[PDB]
Amino acid sequence: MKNKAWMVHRQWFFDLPLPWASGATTETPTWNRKELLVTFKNAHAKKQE
Amino acid sequence: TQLATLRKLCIEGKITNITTDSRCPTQGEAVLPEEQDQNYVCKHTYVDR
Amino acid sequence: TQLATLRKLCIEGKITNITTDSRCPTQGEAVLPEEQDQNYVCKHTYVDRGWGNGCGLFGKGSLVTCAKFQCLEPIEGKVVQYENLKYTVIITVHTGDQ
Amino acid sequence: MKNKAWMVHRQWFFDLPLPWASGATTETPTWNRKELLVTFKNAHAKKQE
Amino acid sequence: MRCVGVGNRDFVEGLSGATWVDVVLEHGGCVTTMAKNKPTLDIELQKTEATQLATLRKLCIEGKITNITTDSRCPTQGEAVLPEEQDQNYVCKHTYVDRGWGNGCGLFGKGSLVTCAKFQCLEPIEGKVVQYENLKYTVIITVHTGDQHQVGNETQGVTAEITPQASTTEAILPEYGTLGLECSPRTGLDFNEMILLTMKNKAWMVHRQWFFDLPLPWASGATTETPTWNRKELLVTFKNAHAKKQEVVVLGSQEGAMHTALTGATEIQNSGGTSIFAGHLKCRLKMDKLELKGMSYAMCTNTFVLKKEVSETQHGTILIKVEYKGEDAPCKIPFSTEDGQGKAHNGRLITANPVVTKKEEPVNIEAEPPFGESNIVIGIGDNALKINWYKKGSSIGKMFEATARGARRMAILGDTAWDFGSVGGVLNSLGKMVHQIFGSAYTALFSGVSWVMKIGIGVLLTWIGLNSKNTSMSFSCIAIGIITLYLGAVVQA
Amino acid sequence: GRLITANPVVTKKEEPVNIEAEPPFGESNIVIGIGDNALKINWYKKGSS
Amino acid sequence: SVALAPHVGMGLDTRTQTWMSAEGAWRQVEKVETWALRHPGFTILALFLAHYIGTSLTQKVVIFILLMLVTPSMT
Amino acid sequence: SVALAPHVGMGLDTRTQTWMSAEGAWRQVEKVETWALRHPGFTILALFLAHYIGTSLTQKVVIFILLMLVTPSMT
Amino acid sequence: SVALAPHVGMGLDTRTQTWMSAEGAWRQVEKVETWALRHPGFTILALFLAHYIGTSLTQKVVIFILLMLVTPSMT
Amino acid sequence: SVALAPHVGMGLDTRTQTWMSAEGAWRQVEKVETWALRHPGFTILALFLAHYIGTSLTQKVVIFILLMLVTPSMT
Ligand SMILES: *[C@@H]1O[C@H](CO)[C@@H](O[C@@H]2O[C@H](CO)[C@@H](O[C@@H]3O[C@H](CO)[C@@H](O)[C@H](O)[C@@H]3O)[C@H](O)[C@H]2NC(C)=O)[C@H](O)[C@H]1NC(C)=O
Ligand SMILES: *[C@@H]1O[C@H](CO)[C@@H](O[C@@H]2O[C@H](CO)[C@@H](O[C@@H]3O[C@H](CO)[C@@H](O)[C@H](O)[C@@H]3O)[C@H](O)[C@H]2NC(C)=O)[C@H](O)[C@H]1NC(C)=O
Ligand SMILES: *[C@@H]1O[C@H](CO)[C@@H](O[C@@H]2O[C@H](CO)[C@@H](O)[C@H](O)[C@H]2NC(C)=O)[C@H](O)[C@H]1NC(C)=O
Ligand SMILES: *[C@@H]1O[C@H](CO)[C@@H](O[C@@H]2O[C@H](CO)[C@@H](O)[C@H](O)[C@H]2NC(C)=O)[C@H](O)[C@H]1NC(C)=O
Repeated sequence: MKNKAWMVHRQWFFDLPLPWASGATTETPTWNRKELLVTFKNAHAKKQE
Repeated sequence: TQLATLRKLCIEGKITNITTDSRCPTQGEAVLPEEQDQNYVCKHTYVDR
Repeated sequence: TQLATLRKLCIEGKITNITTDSRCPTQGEAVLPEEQDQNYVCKHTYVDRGWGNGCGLFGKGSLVTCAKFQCLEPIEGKVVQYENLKYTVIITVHTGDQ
Repeated sequence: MKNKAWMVHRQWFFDLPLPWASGATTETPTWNRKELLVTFKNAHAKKQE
Repeated sequence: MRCVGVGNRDFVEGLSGATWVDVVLEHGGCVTTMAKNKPTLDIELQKTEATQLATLRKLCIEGKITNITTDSRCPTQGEAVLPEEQDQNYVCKHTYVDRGWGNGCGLFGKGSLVTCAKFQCLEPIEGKVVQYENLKYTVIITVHTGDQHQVGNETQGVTAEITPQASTTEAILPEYGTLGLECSPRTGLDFNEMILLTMKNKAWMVHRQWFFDLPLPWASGATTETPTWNRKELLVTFKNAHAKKQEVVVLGSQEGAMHTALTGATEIQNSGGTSIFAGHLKCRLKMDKLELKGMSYAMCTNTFVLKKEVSETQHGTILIKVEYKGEDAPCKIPFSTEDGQGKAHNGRLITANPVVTKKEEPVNIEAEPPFGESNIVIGIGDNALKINWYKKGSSIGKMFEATARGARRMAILGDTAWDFGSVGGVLNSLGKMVHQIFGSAYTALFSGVSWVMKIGIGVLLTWIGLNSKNTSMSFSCIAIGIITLYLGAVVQA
Repeated sequence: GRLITANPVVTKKEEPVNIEAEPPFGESNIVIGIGDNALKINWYKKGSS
Repeated sequence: SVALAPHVGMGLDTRTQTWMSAEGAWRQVEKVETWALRHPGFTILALFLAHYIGTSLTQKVVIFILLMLVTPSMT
Repeated sequence: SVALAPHVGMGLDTRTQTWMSAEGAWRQVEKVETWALRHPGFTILALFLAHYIGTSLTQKVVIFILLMLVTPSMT
Repeated sequence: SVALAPHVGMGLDTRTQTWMSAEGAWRQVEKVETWALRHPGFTILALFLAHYIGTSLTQKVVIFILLMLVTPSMT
Repeated sequence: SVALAPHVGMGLDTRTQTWMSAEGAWRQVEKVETWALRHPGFTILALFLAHYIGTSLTQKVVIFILLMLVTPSMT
């Protein structure tokens, strides 16, 4: 990531919770599990943002 | 050398377009046309009308 | 009269546009770019891959399939709200009449 | 359904194990729980359709 | 070579008297036959056709109703009969309806009522049977040739077709001698009680009695011009709104309820002539007429080089692909295994005779090292590159995996799995006999018990076994319970 | 087992003489002629003694 | 799969005759009986279970009959 | 009606995976669980029956669990 | 912060929703559970430690639950 | 989020130090310490629980230390 690199155990590299993609660099990645990053907040009843 | 890329993650977001829809009580869950695209994420919540 | 649909549910379905990708055994899961569509049904299963399947590392890799889904003859369950009932009652008198 | 109607309990109808839609008389529905109507035979372990 | 990493592939190192080894090759996966001073034969079952089927009885799923008729009687007149009731195409039912002066009957009360309906089912599913004298069992075998296009190939081998007409057949390998298959297709998976259940475009295999107890109207299957349906009443219902009158309604199609009605059934592809898969047959291998490629070749005297890396096969074996750049004649590939800090010879060549063919074919060697750290030297001379592979695991892990494989194999074939390696006979036969004696009664006892219910009854029997003051009762109940749980965890594969 | 027929003999070559025999219960092979090409017939009788 | 859990026992009805009254009413017990006729061995198994547990007679009957009613229905 | 008595338990199979393995395997217990969730009162009834009959504890458990398994399946 | 000490349980709550409740409800629990399913090796040691420490099933259970809960959350 | 569950003990041993050994060696204990300094109330509850559950000295001290570690971490 950025200008730095790392080595992480493979089993631990899928269980860290973030959106992930096929890694085909096709310029339009359809991200699996988009819900995890974006967060909905519902105020006291009423609208939703 | 000669690496292979798989599971590129995403560590930021930019929610550009937002849409909403409502339905009267006891009238089923309100669908939104922008639901079946491969780039939209959302959940259903309950509001008092 | 004047019923409200509420939710409908289908009985017969049709499947089109089969797609499939696979990974080498230790690469992890496999994802197709069309999985996020609500019209696609997906399932993950483990398949043994090898040099006969064009993968350098032998073992069991994940597999996934997709399918467009458009149900036919959907049955719909409507509800009747109270403000549209049409109860009627017919009464007769014991007239002397043939 | 088809040409015959029926009367059913609310919870029972909400627990029929078939994929449902919203019923918002939309142009195209967005089916919940599609997986339950279609099976995926896995002949041995070679491939599945 | 015909199969690597399939998951159920299992070696058989049998050298009996007169060199015949009995393997019961199931359809799911192959077997590999490593033998001393013989070419290691790899055998997998291929498509098992069975053509020219006989219809037997067919039964329908969707029905249609036409030509409604109805008569009624005054309450005390008795039953009512329509002149068309005796037709086998008409469905009839008697119900009591209240009649009166509003219905043009002088006497008030409840009179009988009857309805009729012509019946012609649509999309009838037909259940055919296969008699033994048309089976098309075929077996494709391959030899562990040094060849680059052999690592996991599925379209290279020698086809040995073995019908019950020709019970025993021999297949001639092109330059390795010949193999003698002494099979026994008649004792394979039962094919006189199973009934193919081809409907729409998908086929199925079902039990004889179960197919004779499907609650749908059937026909004879005599390929007549028009069928004569038995037990039509069960597909159509007769709503009786209050007590005024009744009409008839069909129950639509049934293909969904049918597809649900058979889950444990195995599926079979059916295109034209049926090509059913998933059957298993036992066979005897006459390996006494084999030769090992060329045993009169010289050993190589030049270098080797790895075109592609080595890799495991989840069975403790390696596939080393080697290209021989040395211009000299085709030569036997020298091989030795160097153990950790030792010159000892451990491990063996599954290929058993790796030889280069044309100096340009990267012929590949397949072997297994000891479970420690190993060194695989591949050539003669000091400049002979050493492939080093570290195979994770221990011998006891191999023992446990073998125990699991053996138990799982017994869970399917029953008594037939008792003989899968050498012929033996001194002690194998007695074990087979005793296990068959117990297992026929066992499988005749629990026939028809589900997943969770078999698990539950097993655990109930175990709990009974842990609460009795009798050695016999305790041991019998606990053994039966544990066996039942293990069988339930594998049943409905 | 037992050859239920007394001792079958081919009276004339042109048209077959048909044998009858009763094999044992177990799966047993049956040969006829002599040599490599001798016709051999497999059978599997169902049942026990 | 929908045929399991048929709409029955729910209280929503009247004296008007409902859908498939006689057929649906006797369907379940006919299926249980035919499954029992298919596999008589489980009768021996259930008799053994009833005999070796219960420590009474009415209890023996209850476990035997109800257990025999379970398996064809859980099938 | 044919969905009852599914083809299962009959011994005719091998290691090749059969029709609808996972779905069909878990279907029956899922249906039983959802029926139980629909009607919790029968849990009280079965507890009363188990408590007032059995004259033991393991027997109480056996009648309770098996009885609770019956009714959603006989439904 | 370092996102190791979430601002939770301060008591100054109101009817209105917090910043993130639907996820912070189960975040830490899911971390513990994914840890436990990933590594079962610690379970054997935790069972031993709870078992050989003075054993009354109350004490054994509380020690086992705490010891199995603390290591994941506080690595 | 991802900030939780570092692979501190992942076991891929190396000779050179890791990304942040200096901070990560003490960050968890720092969190516990600052949580305790912020909130002294939990100490009384932990002492009470240990005293009224701990039959012996060692059981009491183990219960106290586990309770005083789990809650600040689970916060
Ligand atoms: C799903 O599968 C179907 C076939 O099973 C695919 O239909 C095919 O779609 C392509 C592109 O839409 C069609 O090609 C078209 O041909 C015309 C001929 O002039 C050309 O001018 C267009 O530019 C286009 O390339 C193709 O005919 C069609 N095949 C059929 C209908 O049999 C479909 O694309 C798959 N995907 C989806 C989302 O439906
Ligand atoms: C079952 O019901 C159908 C209608 O639901 C009946 O079909 C009707 O049959 C009659 C006699 O076969 C047809 O009348 C014919 O009309 C031609 C017109 O020229 C006349 O020349 C013939 O002599 C004959 O009378 C009628 O058209 C036909 N209606 C249809 C087909 O809609 C049928 O008779 C009933 N019974 C059976 C056993 O099918
Ligand atoms: C979703 O949001 C995008 C964000 O830009 C919107 O696209 C704009 O649409 C308006 C309306 O016609 C145009 O005037 C702008 O020029 C558009 N901007 C861009 C960058 O395209 C629009 O609301 C949505 N876009 C979709 C649905 O494709
Ligand atoms: C399985 O073996 C066959 C036979 O060798 C392979 O088919 C050959 O493919 C090569 C490709 O370079 C051709 O040059 C040959 O002419 C083919 N031989 C034939 C068709 O008889 C096949 O490719 C092998 N399978 C795999 C997956 O490689």
